[PDB]
Amino acid sequence: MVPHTLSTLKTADNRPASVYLKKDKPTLIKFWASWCPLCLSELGQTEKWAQDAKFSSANLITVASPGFLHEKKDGDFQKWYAGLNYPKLPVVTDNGGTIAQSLNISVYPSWALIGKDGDVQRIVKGSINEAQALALIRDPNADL
Repeated sequence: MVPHTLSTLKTADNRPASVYLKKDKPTLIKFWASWCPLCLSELGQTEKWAQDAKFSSANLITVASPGFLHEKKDGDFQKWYAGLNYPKLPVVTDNGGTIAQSLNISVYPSWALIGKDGDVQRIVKGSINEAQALALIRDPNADL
């Protein structure tokens, strides 16, 4: 109903990741890493999806884990990600992978849909495509 913790999270733009979410629409959390080809090369893709008019029905944002798994350390990842030409890319920082570990995300990329109520909806261990996302949201039982 009101995940205070989810809002406590911060983005790479030193802003509240909560503002990127909506308690009236389902959000989509995608975990990635600078050491991921299928992710780094998919940066732009996600940057557009979160802006896709069709995605307006379901919020879409990513999440990074600085100092976890094999990601850069805090401070650096930000200065490095700020040069990817993606100033409009929603990325929630996780000092130590708090969210990832909480959702059991060891494989990247990854996804996680959260109903408007703020409850879990689905969790995928990979990187879906355009149309894939459309159908994934259009139906509650569309892929897991």
